[PDB]
Amino acid sequence: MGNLRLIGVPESDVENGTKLENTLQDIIQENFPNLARQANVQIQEIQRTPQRYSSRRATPRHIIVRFTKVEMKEKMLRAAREKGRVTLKGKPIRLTVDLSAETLQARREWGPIFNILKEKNFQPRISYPAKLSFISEGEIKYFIDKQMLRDFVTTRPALKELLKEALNMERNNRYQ
Repeated sequence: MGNLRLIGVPESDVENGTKLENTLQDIIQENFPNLARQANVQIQEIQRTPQRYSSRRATPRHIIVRFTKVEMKEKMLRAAREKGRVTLKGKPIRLTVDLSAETLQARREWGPIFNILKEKNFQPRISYPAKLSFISEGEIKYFIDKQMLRDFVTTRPALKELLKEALNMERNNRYQ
């Protein structure tokens, strides 16, 4: 599911799926010795893109890696950030992923709610994409959209007052 972007892999006439897979494994060993030792990396597919359409830019085409375990992919990214230097066969390369701007906006919207809950010993935590979860009265509650949070507070006046400013549900009668 989780897809990773590998940038800076030179091209070769003899390129083929098998060789590509070996390449990724090599990267792991070169920069992430820990990952290589574990040997718990399950890759589903590795291919070059665009396979049939030439790249408008003079730079080398990118390789897309699809990992079986989303968690595993995330770990790899973290490792790269820590090392500060990732190389393939001694040459410098870059490892990154594409993220949607919508996600960032969501986090900002939840900003007020998160901070207030922290102060009040609610233990607020955020999970990808932008789901809000926290512990209240001894039980764990999860909400995906701010709309849910509104429907929830209606039944606990204390909570409503605390979050009143966070949700800003006192501007326009209509939603959106």
